[PDB]
Amino acid sequence: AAERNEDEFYFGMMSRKGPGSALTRGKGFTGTVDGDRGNKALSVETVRLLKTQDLGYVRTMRNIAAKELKELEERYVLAGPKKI
Amino acid sequence: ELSVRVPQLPGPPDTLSDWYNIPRTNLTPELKRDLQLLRMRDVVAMGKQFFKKDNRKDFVPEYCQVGTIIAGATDGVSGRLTRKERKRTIVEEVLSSDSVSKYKRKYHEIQEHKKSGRKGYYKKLMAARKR
Amino acid sequence: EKLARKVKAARKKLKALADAEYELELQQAKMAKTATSGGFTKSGRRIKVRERKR
Amino acid sequence: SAAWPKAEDPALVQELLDCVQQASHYRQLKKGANETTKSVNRGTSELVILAADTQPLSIVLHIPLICEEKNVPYVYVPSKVALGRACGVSRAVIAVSLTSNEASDLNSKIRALRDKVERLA
Amino acid sequence: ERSEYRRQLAEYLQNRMKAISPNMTELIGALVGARLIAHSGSLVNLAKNPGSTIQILGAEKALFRALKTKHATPKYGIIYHASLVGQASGPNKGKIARQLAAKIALSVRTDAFEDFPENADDETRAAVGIQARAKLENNLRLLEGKPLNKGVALGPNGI
Amino acid sequence: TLTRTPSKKTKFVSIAFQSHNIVIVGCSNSTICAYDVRTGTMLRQMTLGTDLTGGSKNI
Amino acid sequence: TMERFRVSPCGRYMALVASDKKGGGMLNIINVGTMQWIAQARIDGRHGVADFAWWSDGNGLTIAGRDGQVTEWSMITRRTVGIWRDEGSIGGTVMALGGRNGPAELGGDRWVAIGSNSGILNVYDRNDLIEIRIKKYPTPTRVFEQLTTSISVVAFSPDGQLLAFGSQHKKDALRLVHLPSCTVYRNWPTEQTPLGRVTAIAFSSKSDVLAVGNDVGRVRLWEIRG
Amino acid sequence: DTHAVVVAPQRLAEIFNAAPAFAMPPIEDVFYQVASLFSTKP
Amino acid sequence: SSLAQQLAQIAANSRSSFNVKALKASHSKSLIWEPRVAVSQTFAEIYSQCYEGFKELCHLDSRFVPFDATLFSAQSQEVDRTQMTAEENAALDKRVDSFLHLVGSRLRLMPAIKAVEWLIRRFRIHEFNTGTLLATFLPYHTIPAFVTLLSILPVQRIPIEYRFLDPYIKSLTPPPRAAIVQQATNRPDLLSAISRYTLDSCRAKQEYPGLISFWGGIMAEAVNGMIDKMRSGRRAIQLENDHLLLQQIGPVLSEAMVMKDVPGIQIASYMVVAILAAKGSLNDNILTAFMEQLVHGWTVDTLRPGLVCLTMLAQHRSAKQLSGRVAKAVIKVPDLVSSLRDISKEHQVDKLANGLVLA
Amino acid sequence: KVDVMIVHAVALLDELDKELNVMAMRVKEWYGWHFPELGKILPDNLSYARVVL
Repeated sequence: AAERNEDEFYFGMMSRKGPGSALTRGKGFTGTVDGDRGNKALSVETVRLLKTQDLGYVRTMRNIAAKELKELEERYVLAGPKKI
Repeated sequence: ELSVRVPQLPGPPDTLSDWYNIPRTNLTPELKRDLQLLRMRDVVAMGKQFFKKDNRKDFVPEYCQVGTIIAGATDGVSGRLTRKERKRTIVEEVLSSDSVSKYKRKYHEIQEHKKSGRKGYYKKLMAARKR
Repeated sequence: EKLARKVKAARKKLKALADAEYELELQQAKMAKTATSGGFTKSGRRIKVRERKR
Repeated sequence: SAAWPKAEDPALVQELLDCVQQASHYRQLKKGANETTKSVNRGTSELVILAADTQPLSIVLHIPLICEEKNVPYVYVPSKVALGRACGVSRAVIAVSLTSNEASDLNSKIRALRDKVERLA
Repeated sequence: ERSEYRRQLAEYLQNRMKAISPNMTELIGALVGARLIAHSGSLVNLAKNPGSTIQILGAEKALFRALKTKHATPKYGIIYHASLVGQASGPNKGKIARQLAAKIALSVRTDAFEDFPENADDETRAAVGIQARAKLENNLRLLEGKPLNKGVALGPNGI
Repeated sequence: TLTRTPSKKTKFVSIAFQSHNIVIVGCSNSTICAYDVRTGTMLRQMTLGTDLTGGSKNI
Repeated sequence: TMERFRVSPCGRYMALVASDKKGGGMLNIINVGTMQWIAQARIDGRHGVADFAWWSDGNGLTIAGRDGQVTEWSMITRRTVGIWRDEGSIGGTVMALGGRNGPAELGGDRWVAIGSNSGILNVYDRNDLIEIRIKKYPTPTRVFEQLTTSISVVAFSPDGQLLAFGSQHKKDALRLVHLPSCTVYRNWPTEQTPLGRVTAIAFSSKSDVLAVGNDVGRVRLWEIRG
Repeated sequence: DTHAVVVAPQRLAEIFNAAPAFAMPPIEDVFYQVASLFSTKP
Repeated sequence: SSLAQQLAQIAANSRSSFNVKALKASHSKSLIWEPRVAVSQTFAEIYSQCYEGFKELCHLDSRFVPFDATLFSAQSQEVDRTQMTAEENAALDKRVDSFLHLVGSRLRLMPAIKAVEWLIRRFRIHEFNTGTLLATFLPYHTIPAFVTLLSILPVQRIPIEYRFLDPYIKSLTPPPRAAIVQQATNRPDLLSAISRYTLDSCRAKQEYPGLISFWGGIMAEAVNGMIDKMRSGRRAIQLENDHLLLQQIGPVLSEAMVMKDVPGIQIASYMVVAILAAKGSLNDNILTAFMEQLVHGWTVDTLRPGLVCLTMLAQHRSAKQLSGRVAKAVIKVPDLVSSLRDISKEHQVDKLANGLVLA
Repeated sequence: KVDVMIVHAVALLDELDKELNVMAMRVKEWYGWHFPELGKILPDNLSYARVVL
């Protein structure tokens, strides 16, 4: 760090963020060069596909839940101005 | 007798010709699990058996088929699994066997000896200090 | 009392999953390929477009 | 006709399709005959509307059996073009299903309108 | 004698399928509708179910596999071994399966709920399914004869 | 019962019969509903405005 | 108010709609040269008058009220000729009436234009409206699903060839219809035809000139060359 | 008086697309079906 | 790479093979069998099987005896097209095209395609007569023989008109009519070439119903699409576009309007000019000129359909009168008012009758 | 028209195809002791029963 050269050039510098300083980064700055964590902007059409799948799972769970609920409420009745 | 033919022009091999059509192994997670088990089969037989040190960096063979031990005509009284004993995956079988108690005890032991004094101990010293 | 507690938890389960079903349908609305009314924005504006899906 | 519990009263049908437009803006709504059947089999069915204008009646005469077995209100209203064009789909709809929610003014209106179908009953 | 028994048994069932549901047997196949009623339990039972569910009869193990793991959902049921889907390719096969299922729903509700004055011919009883057969055959030929995708044709210089 | 009013706020207040099977009834929500008695069906509705005599907007 | 009104083609009668909806529209016919109440027509609906127009004679006329109810009404009988339903229109907003060589007893005009608050355009032939008896449920000569929102203004050509119609919520909702083929003209207007959020459409007298006006204060003009 | 007939090219090409090039109805009856699709009669 | 593109142009222009592998490849490109046998095929047994098919075909139809003399001989064994001069090759090419027009009817059959196999594997017809062979199998666009032809054509040899199959030659699949006709719409020259082939067929009297039915569908949807764009809305533009259209369709439509020997192509010309009338807002003089050539050219088997055409023509005419010889031949029409009532049962013949009585 | 005969008949079709094929392989092994080339060349089981008849 005392023998850097300021005008290096790479290709990483075309494809990573930079550390920078507190000046532009803020409270939250060590001089780490971040990367990804793994996930990206996942574009819309695939997201719709995800949503449909999640819908299917949730509806089917509502199915099993309602069957269970009706059975349990029935059994709750069978456990426990009406007569004229 | 002679007709017009069909033209049908539209990587590594997939069924090995010189081993009677063993297909390329599909990568499914339970299969991966079984492979990990058979590599680490040493520690499974904790104490009583030892094994040939099969050591490649990878462990997945390119060609393998999950199968079934069929039958012993000369012996089926005790070399036959019971109906409850039969399992889908080898990992669930070695689960459903005994001695997983001894596994868990060894687990708590090794876990403690890697939690010897690394950070929790330093924190408690720090409490004995700051008090 | 025990069965009643079980029914209370079960009805909570039904209500939560139902609200989830509502959320998923309205999400399909918000990201649908054309315009379509429905739900709110984050500011609470209940969406309304009289335009019809042709 | 088999179309027995029939609502052809113009005041009632106009209130009904107004509520349907409310349901198509509030997305509490399943459109298409298979969707209606899905709604009632899944038991989210609060109310079921079908139009009389079906070219065969027997293609939609399967539901009111299920409505009977599942204790729900349902009603016949005149025209498929009417039912579609109020839903805002611009096609021929012969079956719409409007489901309940936890709390809504739309829910209150649905309870009112099922009270009105119960009155016709 | 067993095989001849199966043969005449199939002939019997063909007569009976023609009897039970003219739309269904004229559309999709007698043994096909036989599989459907077999899963159904009864004909009113099958006519209770919506059309996409008709499309996903039978394969329910794969269905709930996929629904439990958010996999891709399976595309059809006994409809594959039905005939009319046999002539397509891939996505074509899927689209004809869906639309075929919709008309199957309509036709089976027709056969189980349209009353007839009993001086009603089989052809006026099954004209619904014949309508479906013609319209879906034209649908098949159009979806198959989707024109392919053109391109910039090069010379020997690529020109 | 032939038919009841769709609304819960309509009172049937005056009866007459134009034909053997066509019944005309004046009714509280400013209407005169025309029914046919055979299948209890509804021929028509006639309307009456507000009383532009002031409030009480039911005729 | 004095909001809606129509003047007869013979310039004789002025009809003014009423601010009393309450179950059915009503309106007053006026002798124009004397400016006097001469008649009243009232139909039973849900929210009063949507639109209305005389026939080609100037003796009878048509009300369309909301929920799509159209009523023909002649003066010599001084009553409603009859009622029918614009097919499946859940609520109308605009109507117009034009044409020649139609039913002379219904005013000799050929075509009726119905624009509904969904945004569908129902066009019918009054010679097909006949059964003096009336089809309670007429069939569409031509139904038009080429604009999404409710149509704002529609108008007939004088000659009985062209039908201009537009909605105002969208940018430049305006298409054009040829009679009696009853289809759109698929080559006008472009996206970059500078109409505006259309509000007013007038054919010329001689049917050579189109005038349109948006909601901004900029009217523009076209030559209709045949 | 008259004008031109609008018609779906989908209708026309389907009218030819009911069958392959050979094994067709005879040319006169096909032509009749064409002209009848192209009739301006009410 | 300038000289590289120039040598590439030459390599396109190259015809006879000049290194051993290229020789083997073009030698093995065949029709009936597979290339692995085709490479170890020699002319002799090839001549045997194709001659068996050729004798079957000449037993079916008489008119194959000229190429029994000139193109299916023991000398037709040895003759290699590449070794003779351009006028010899021109005469040979004419013999080819004449046989192709001769053979175009019986296309879907095994002995005929055996003959085709001799054409390729001896005379390199797939390379030397790509256009005429391609057109003459073009009306069979859903059969695997056509698929195999598409398999073994050379791509840079396919005509500029014909370069539409390139997606299909990348992916072997029989292309459909919609594709061919869409190229006919926004590619006039395909229509030009197929028109030229089929008119040569009827001029050599070797027309056949599959051919003419294909050609009817082709012209009808083609000119339909042509007007379906050519309507622009701009005034002189639509006039000039109709001009250019007329220039394109001129020769073929006149030859088919007065093709006296072939009633089927008369009916097809009736079809194309009828759609030309009813759709396109053509001018009355051009319309009456169509009327006049149809009048000049009909027959009695074509009589009633031509009457339908005149109903169309005068019905879309704007003036009220007919020009002479039309009325002359309608006097020559045998059963006038009976046929006219039969057609007005579905066709609205009123302007035709009015122009008649005026004349 | 009733469905109980239908459900029973299709169950018959399933089990008949089952035991059909198993007796097919069974008689293939049965006569293959006297003549294996029949199972080697002709795989179609109805014709197999036909020819052993």
